[PDB]
Amino acid sequence: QCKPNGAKCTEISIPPCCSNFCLRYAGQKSGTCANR
Repeated sequence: QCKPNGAKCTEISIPPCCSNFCLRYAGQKSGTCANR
């Protein structure tokens, strides 16, 4: 309802995602809001 599914995450940026995930991990510099 708030997730874009197919977006990117970063150390300084993150999408809303109410059901999906944000791959803003400590070992990543470009994640992705997607469904689990």
